[PDB]
Amino acid sequence: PPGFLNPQLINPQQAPLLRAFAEHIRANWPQPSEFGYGSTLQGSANLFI
Amino acid sequence: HDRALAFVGVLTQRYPLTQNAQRYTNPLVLGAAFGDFLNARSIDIFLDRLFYGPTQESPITSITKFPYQWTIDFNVTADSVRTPAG
Repeated sequence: PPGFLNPQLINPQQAPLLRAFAEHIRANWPQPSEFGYGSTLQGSANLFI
Repeated sequence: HDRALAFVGVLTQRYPLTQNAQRYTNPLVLGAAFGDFLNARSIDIFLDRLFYGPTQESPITSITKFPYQWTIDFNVTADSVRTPAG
């Protein structure tokens, strides 16, 4: 939904809970990260990453 | 005379005059809101949308931003508004 893509499309006075929920999701959903593994003395076997 | 004064009080309890005198009222919303008021029916839903910027949209298109049945006598779709004639 475009409103989910951009929460500003939801009027606060008309749909307060939904607007807050979207902003909550967009603000608190965790950020992915990465880390190494294995040993450089061996092949990697990774395809994309 | 009683209802007129009471309706003024509601309109001024929200939207203090000194911050809103320049704004333009939507005639459609105003008519519906006033009509419900003296029909002894709550009008809170309308007060949120009493104004509109005439340089940016029409009194119709300003309403079609909220395409759903506002109340039993005021139904607005994505392109149209239905209401009994006064």
